[PDB]
Amino acid sequence: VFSGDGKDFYRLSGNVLSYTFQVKINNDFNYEFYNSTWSYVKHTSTEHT
Amino acid sequence: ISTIQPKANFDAQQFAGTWLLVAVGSACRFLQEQGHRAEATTLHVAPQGTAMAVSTFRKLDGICWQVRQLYGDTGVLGRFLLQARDARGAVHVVVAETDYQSFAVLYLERAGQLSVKLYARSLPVSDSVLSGFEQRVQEAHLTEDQIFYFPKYGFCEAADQFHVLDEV
Repeated sequence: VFSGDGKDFYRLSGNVLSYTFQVKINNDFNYEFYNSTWSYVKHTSTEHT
Repeated sequence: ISTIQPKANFDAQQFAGTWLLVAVGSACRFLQEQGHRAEATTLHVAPQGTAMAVSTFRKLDGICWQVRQLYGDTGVLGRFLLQARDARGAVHVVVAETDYQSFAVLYLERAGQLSVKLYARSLPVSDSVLSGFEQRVQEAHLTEDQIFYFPKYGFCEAADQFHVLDEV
């Protein structure tokens, strides 16, 4: 067989029913992101004369 | 076996700098059986005498490399011996057809076998130059199928220290 990948000829045994040289590449990506931020202020005063 | 004439009044002070490899004419079984996954390749040249001072730049498996060499001259202008730096011994080396503006053709020989190389000084090459090089391949007594054509892209220069061979 001539492999269309790695670009070479190869020999096969009578033990293998089929050696194919198809290519498939299947990719799945998941990227998930969070960010959060807070700020707070309180003040009081109580006064006399 | 017979020897071609070198470039008459050649000058390494004027033939200098980069030369991008287009192709190589050789009978060698390595390029017939191993030759797949070939590498982007270029010559680089400077004056030091009648002898050329030289580097080859090349990628190896995606890492860039440099082959430093001195083309020690035969006593004939444009003919050199490759300084026999390893147990393979000498290589006879020649510059045979060129214009320093656009193209160079070199002959290289060892163990009675001729081989030839085509370079252009920039990315493109003229079909007239390529046709002339095939006549130099046929003058090396090789077929156009013994021409192997190298990567027309991804060339390298200025590799790091541990990727220069220091062969001299």
